Amino acid sequence: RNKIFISHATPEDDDFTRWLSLKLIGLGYEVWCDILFLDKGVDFWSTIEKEIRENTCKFLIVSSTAGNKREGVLKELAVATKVKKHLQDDMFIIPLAIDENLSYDDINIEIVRLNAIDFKKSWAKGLQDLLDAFEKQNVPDHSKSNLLYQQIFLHDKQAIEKEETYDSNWFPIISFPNELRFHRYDWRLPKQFDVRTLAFPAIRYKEYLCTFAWEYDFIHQLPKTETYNGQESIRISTSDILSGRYDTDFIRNYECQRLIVQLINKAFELRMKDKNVREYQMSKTFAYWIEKGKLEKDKFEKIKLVGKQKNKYWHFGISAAGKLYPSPVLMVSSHIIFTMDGINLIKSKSIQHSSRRKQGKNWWNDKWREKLLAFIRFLSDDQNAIYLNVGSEEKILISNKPLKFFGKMSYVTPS
Amino acid sequence: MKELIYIEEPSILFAHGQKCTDPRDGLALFGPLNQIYGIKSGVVGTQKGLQIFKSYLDKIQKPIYNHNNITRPMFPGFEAVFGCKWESQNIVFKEITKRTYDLVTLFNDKIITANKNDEERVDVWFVIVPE
Amino acid sequence: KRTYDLVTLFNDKIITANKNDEERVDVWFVIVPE
Amino acid sequence: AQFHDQLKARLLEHTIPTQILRESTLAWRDFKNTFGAPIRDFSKIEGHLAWTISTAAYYKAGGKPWKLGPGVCYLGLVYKKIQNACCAAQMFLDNGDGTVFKGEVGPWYNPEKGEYHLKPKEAKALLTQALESYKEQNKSYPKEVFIHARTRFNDEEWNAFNEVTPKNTNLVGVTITKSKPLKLYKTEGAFPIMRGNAYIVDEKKAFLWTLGFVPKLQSTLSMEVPNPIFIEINKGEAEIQQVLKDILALTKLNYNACIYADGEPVTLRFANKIGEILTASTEIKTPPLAFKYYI
Amino acid sequence: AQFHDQLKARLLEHTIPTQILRESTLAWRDFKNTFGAPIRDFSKIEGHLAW
RNA sequence: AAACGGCUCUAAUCUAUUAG
DNA sequence: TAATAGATTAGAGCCGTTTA
Ligand SMILES: [Mg+2]
Repeated sequence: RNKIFISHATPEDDDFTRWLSLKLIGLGYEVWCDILFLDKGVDFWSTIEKEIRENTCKFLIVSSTAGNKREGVLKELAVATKVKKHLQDDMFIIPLAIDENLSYDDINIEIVRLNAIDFKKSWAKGLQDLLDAFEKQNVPDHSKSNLLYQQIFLHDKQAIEKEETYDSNWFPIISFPNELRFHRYDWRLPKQFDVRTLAFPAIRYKEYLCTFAWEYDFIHQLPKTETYNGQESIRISTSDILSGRYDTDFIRNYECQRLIVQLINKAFELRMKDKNVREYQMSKTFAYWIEKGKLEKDKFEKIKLVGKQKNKYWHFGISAAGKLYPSPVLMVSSHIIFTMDGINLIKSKSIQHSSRRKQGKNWWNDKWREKLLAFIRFLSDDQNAIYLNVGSEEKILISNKPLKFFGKMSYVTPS
Repeated sequence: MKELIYIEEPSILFAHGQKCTDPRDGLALFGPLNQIYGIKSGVVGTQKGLQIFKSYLDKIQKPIYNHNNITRPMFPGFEAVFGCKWESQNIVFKEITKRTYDLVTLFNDKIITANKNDEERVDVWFVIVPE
Repeated sequence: KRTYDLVTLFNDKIITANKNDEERVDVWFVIVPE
Repeated sequence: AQFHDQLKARLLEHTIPTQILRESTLAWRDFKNTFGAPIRDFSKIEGHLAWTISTAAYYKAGGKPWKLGPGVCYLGLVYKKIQNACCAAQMFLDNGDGTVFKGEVGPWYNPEKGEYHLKPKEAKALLTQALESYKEQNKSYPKEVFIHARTRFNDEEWNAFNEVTPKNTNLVGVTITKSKPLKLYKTEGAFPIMRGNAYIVDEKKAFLWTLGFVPKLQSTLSMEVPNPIFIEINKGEAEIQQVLKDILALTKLNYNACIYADGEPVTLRFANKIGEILTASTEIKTPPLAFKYYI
Repeated sequence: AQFHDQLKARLLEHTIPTQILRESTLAWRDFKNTFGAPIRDFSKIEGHLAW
């Protein structure tokens, strides 16, 4: 009795029936699709007789517009109803509607009452619905077929409508020094002096030294800057240029934002010297990574920032670059710095690349989030901020909490 | 907190007009759009390269499994998916027995002479480069 | 000259189809009118 | 280094679809690292490999594996460093619902060393070539010329585009940038941000997650944490919603591979591939302009 | 006169196997002589023509 | 070069400014 | 012409194969 019988429109509705038939045999169900199983020579209507009446477990109609008015499928359906009455099994017939050009009020009265399984615009989802119906009605290799069955179920996996929250990589600038100051060091500042070696961030622009620091701070390495008149310096409100309403022939808005970005980066580079953390070169910028043995159990706030891998040591490191396009913010980037024994860096870069790839092979979102957050919180001075020394009286605050995001669509995390 | 909007994942249509998202599932379910009757493979390489290509072409026909079939779909087999024959017994083989320029020239001139002079039509030339 | 351009029509049609079009053609059946 | 691209360029004159296969790819088990596992460990990806190769073959034999699901020409142009060579790919829909996914070849040359921008004459030539291709294919001029690139469009080349284009056509310029350091994590689970998320920074610029975790595969298209692609409508007038939808649609047609999706639109990637192939060897007049000869 | 030869020659550089068929060959019945039987009476050789 | 990614290295350009 | 930055851009290589 275990056999699923498929009736359909023979002349012009063969592709769907064929695909469904071989899909059903691939799932393990015995089928009697006529264009695939009707033997040649045999009396076709008597074989339909024997198949529907004797050993048919379930009867499927294909309810396209070609069907529901064709004599063969109508006869097949009527005898299916006869078998339904004899068997007294609920939903012995399972109509399948593929064509979208007929409505539920034009389906023939023989099967209109019973619910047709949706095949209008998704054959795979309709096939999964049919499989679920077969499981519900208990319609009757062990490793090959489950792949196809799970693929049928999984082909339509989408994101569920659930709220999801995310930690970003950016860290916002909480506050800025009120004044960006251009000191007039026409002759006090030596021309060939390197301002990047200055104790506090400052850059040479248009016969001026522009910085966030007081003009009297550059004394230890710039003795001649002493006794400099304060009226020569020109001060601009930082928020004025950040919002972009400041625009002056002396200095353009975009260029002034660029110099503030340079000041933020330079101040970060100076601060990380003080923050008890070693440094490493990328082709672009600096990376700040902590030594092994200088953290308790290599652990800060239940997050391990340095560890071991294949008789080598890895340290989590960060590289920060300030930007002001969306808002005054500082974008971090996470890297792994490899050393031979925890104290001595590995000189050659190729093994650095290989070890970084090997380490990040098994790291994923949660690991990266914990390491980045722990590193930023470790370099922090107070609870919710990190200090950048741009002046003896002015500082730059970078928030410990990244820019949090959230979304209406997400998924179930696989177990 | 800034809201992340959603752009719905687009669906690529397949044979019979059935649209799915993954290439793999749509191909293994409904098959490709147009029917080509087969692939008359041309192979330009050494005898060992031809043997390797033939063995891999035989292996393609039968199903081959990924280590995690849910994460990455299986390959049912070339005839099962694409509906066309790409057998390894119908291979047009061209044996090979400034260095980059002449190395390219070898395979090149082989292919041009095969495409011009030879009668055996080739759908796509599988240049099996040595190592 | 009429022969040259009449040949050119079918010719460049075939070359653009063999060059630009993705669908492969094994042999091009030039259905010449009468 | 230049085996594949130069080989394709040399066969480019007489159209011959070819697929290059390394011996270490087809039979990766035999050739080992001489001290252990094979050099290219393909054990976990074998069937996937057998997927892509087959798909590639099926594409190079004249078969169409999949389509997209009007009036918009997607023109992705990529600049090659040699002088600079702008090579483009175009994608649109015909009247029979088919997706015409040719290139836009006949590379246009900027003599400047680092100016990744088309000169007015070459910009006009590129746009009129793409528009003529669309006109001969769809019998009518496109309603929208979605020109996207990896560079920002300058003013003179945009003016050239806007003067060569005809009326009733609104062409929009998009810039797609990879490796922008917006690593957006997930605090709750151990899995990354799932693909499809878009972060609308401004009305014209946004961060699209064309790659990441996918629910349908229970895994991620990208290892570690996904890198979003920055999508900026620097030139032209269009909605960021529709532009991101278009980019996500274009991230599906990588016929060169059998993968769920790639992180960048396939138009840009294919234009880059054909441009590299063109610049590999000498100049070719009226090249084939079809991807089976390049990818 | 020289359509076939020129057409086959111009495709030699980009090798494209081509077959030229006339409309009076594939469908010979449609073209009469305005007076009766078609110009190219292929009735006795239709099978051979197909061959 | 089956492929897609993450990372690494390197170069160039455009700006603004300063020394040639 | 050199330099010091920041923003774009571009190439090449190199490793892993996407937590069950
Ligand atoms: Mg490929």
